[PDB]
Amino acid sequence: FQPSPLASQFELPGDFFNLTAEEIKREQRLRSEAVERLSVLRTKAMREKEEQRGL
Amino acid sequence: NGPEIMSKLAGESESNLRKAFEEAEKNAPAIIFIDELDAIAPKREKTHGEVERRIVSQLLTLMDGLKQRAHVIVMAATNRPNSIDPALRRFGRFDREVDIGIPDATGRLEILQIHTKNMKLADDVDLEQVANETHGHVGADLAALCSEAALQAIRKKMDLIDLEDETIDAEVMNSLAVTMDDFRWALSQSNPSALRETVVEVPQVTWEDIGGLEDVKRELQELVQYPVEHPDKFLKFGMTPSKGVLFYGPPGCGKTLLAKAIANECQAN
Ligand SMILES: Nc1ncnc2c1ncn2[C@@H]1O[C@H](COP(=O)(O)OP(=O)(O)O)[C@@H](O)[C@H]1O
Repeated sequence: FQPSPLASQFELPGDFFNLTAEEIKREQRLRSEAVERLSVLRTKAMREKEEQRGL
Repeated sequence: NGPEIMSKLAGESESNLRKAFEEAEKNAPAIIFIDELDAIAPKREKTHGEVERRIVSQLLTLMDGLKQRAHVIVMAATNRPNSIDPALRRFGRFDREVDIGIPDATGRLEILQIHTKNMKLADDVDLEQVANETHGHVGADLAALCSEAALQAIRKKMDLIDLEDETIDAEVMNSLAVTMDDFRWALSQSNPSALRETVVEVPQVTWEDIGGLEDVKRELQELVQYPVEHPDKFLKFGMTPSKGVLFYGPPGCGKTLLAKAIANECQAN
């Protein structure tokens, strides 16, 4: 294949960097869930059931 | 408020306290409210400072001056009725007090209803369920729940319609309703500010909630209601009503329901 220098020339919309209510609430929910997951008292079997989902 | 007066230099704290009383007389009828009373007038035997002992003396004399300052009532708030210098509670001065405590389940629902007067609620919103779940919450926390649930509904819908400005069309505002998911979200974010303190309330337990013990339920009514429902018979026969009863036996048999059930029927705390 031959790359074309023109593929790297693109200008973003001005509103690109303005995050929505769903994007901001999603991140804050994940922050609360991440702290909760670190606090959870669970056995190795429950830990593996989640980790194994990516294999 | 205590801490603001105490933040002043010696002489400034006393002058500022006196001014408030002089202004109240000029503007009578007037009410002077002193917040954090234990901070402005802590127990003298519990401190070392001369200024703190002096400001207590200044408040004590200003309270006594209320016999001359017509139509002026002084109110104060503290966290604990026994955390203030006892002199303030002597005859005259602060001769009345009222225990506000913590709202009960009914009051918590009332607070949620008050802080939703203007809010459009969806059919799935159930504030009674919230009031029962919000154990340990006070009005400051329930107000936060209402405002936070409103914001979540506003950000989901209105923030995708309106500009970042101070003026919104009335129709857009009226089209925004708050769902139960927004109240549940706020509930998970809020944390009760008064969870450890004991809450006193009229219980909702009734006699129909207790299985068995039919004779005990009646006996409590005789012990608690009869002395005031039929006082002429107790006087006629020279009977001295009992002041209380002790229960004993295995745990988990309904002892808590027995005391609550009679309190419920009697509408007592
Ligand atoms: N006689 C009963 N009838 C109905 N429910 C009961 C009875 N006894 C106990 N319970 C249930 O058991 C729970 C615990 O009762 P309680 O009197 O608080 O036990 P404890 O001895 O631990 O105080 C109550 O919430 C009540 O619902």
